[PDB]
Amino acid sequence: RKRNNPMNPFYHGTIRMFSLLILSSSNCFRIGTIKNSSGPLG
Amino acid sequence: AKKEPYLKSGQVLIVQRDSVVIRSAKPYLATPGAKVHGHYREILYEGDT
Amino acid sequence: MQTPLEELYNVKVERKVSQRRLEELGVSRWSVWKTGKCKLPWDWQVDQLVYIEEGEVRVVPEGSKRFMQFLAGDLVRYPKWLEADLFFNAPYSERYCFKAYADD
Amino acid sequence: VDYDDGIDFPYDDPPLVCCFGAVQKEFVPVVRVHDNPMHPDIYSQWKMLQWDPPEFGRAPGGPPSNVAISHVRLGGRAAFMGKVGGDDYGEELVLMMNKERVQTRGVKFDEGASTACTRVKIKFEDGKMKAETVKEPPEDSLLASELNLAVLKEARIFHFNSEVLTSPTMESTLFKAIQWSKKFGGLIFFDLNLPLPLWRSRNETRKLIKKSWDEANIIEVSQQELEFLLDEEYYERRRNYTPQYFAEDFEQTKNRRDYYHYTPEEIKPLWHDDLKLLVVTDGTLRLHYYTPKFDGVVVGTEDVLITPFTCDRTGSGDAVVAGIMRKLTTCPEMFEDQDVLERQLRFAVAAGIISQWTIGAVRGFPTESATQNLKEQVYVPSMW
Amino acid sequence: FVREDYLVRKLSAQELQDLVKGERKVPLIVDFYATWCGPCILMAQELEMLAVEYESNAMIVKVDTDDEYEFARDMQVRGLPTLFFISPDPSKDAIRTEGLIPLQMMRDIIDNDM
Repeated sequence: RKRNNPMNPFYHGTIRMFSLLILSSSNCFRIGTIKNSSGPLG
Repeated sequence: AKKEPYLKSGQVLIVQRDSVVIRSAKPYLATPGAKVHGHYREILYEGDT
Repeated sequence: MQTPLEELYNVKVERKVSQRRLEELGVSRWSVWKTGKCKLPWDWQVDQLVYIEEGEVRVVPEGSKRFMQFLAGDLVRYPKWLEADLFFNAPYSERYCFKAYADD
Repeated sequence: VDYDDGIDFPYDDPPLVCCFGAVQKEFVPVVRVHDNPMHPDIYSQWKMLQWDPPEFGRAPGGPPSNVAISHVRLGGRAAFMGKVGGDDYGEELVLMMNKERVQTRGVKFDEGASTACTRVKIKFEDGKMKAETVKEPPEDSLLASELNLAVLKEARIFHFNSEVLTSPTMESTLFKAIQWSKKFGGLIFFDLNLPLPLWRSRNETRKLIKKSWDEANIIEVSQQELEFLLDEEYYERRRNYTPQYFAEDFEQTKNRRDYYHYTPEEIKPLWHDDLKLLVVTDGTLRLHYYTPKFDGVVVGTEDVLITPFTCDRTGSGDAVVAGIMRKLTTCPEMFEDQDVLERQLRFAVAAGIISQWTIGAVRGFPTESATQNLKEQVYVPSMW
Repeated sequence: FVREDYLVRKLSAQELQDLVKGERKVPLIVDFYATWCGPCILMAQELEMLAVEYESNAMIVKVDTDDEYEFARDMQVRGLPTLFFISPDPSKDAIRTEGLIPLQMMRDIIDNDM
């Protein structure tokens, strides 16, 4: 417990889990009325 | 397509309107009677059988 | 991060308490605790209401690099299960009351 | 200025080249701060910095006499213009250049001066030690009246470094030499090789070199010098960028070394009308070339780990420049033909590679047949 | 019990300051070097031999430009290797040399000009 204790304020990668792997740019790469508009209806 | 550069090996991870992101993968050819060391989706480290 | 420690740790504070609120709480009958320059680790097992009468305290939650500062005149409610380090740098005096479930 | 000098002559082949400046033994001018120092006393560890060098020291340049010696060993003909003292060290420097079959008729003796010796006074301004020059050495004291105009008339390439810009006397003498060389049709080769003082600030250096930069027809700079002259922090940030989620192309995934080829629009602040060829050297690894009509890069290589105990990069920058000068004088289509230019620049790459395999710049400068042999061994036959 | 293998001392700019301001009786030779500079390996061996030749008749020190870059530039160091020969007479001016000079040329400067 904390009270039993025996710094002074006055003074990339994407996780893939299922086991952990890191996905990043080292293993993923890219290969290259009024007018209706998308939005809320209420 | 004829007018396009050849693809690299891997799995299609992201599909967008005019591009695709690939996760790099390497295939290994195995003949009948060969033994695979590991379940599906098992993590294999570099140099592992 | 962007979120203040008081919001993250559910530390209710009522800086500049009016005398009306003090009498509604019955602070004049609360017990007294005081200290000098020291360092107090504590894990709260029940909620505690603290009215600071003199001095100031800087509260560093477990593993934190930031602190919460409470000054004389503030009424603080430390939540149950909070683990923190309390730092004092000068004479400090408070009146406290521990609150069980319901109660106040 | 007024007239000619000498008797006109059929001028034997290969065409002469003139190197202008100070003749020194060794003396690396380009000095910056490296963050990986070895033991201060055990110099047997220091060779590990020869095979993992600071980037500014990948292919260091040197004094102009290095280029002249290296040019002659590669099959050319060269003359050195400069001054030495009448003392014993002055004779040793001249005898070194005569042994290497460098013409020394352009070398003037100053019998009242000590070679490679500068008198300076030590002061204690603002609680810090500084020195100021009282008497310049003979190496930096050639006068315009002491120029050998027969050399400047015959020479087809006039070569000098930015070290002459640190001397008030040499700077005035330099621009008279350039005037004479241009009047006789010579090309001006500015091999920057910035000394220690000229690395202090971009703006002061750009003002200091602007006049000599504008007089040059051929310029060689290192990648570090070019980035310093344009913007050092922008290119460092560019090298350190890593995409957050995925690479933009498959090659970006391999995390390879950065060989960024500067666009001619980035180079535009440094381009002028009379400039025929700009070469930016990333050691011997890359030779970026820029002409008014085209630009591109020659891929090279290096192998100092093939000989870990004799490798020494000092002087390899001079061998590359000498190799460029050897091919420019004998293959003038280099300026207008891109494919020819790339093939000839591979010869300069090979000369730089061999030069890094020996301790000492002059001791290790390669011959023409050795350079041609290495070029054919390294490159596939279609690239020769 | 074991003699040290190297005689030439490496000094800070501050330490070199007090050595020059203070009173000196022997010639002071200051070497500017860097561990990445190939010619400095050759110069380091020549100065160790010069220290053996001049046991107490000269003082040989060295300064690393990786540590004292600003100090080197103010001292008019234009490249490496660079040597400063400072006389014990405060009126005489110091001699700055550039390049891998021969050992005999160092001796002549120390004997005749220092």
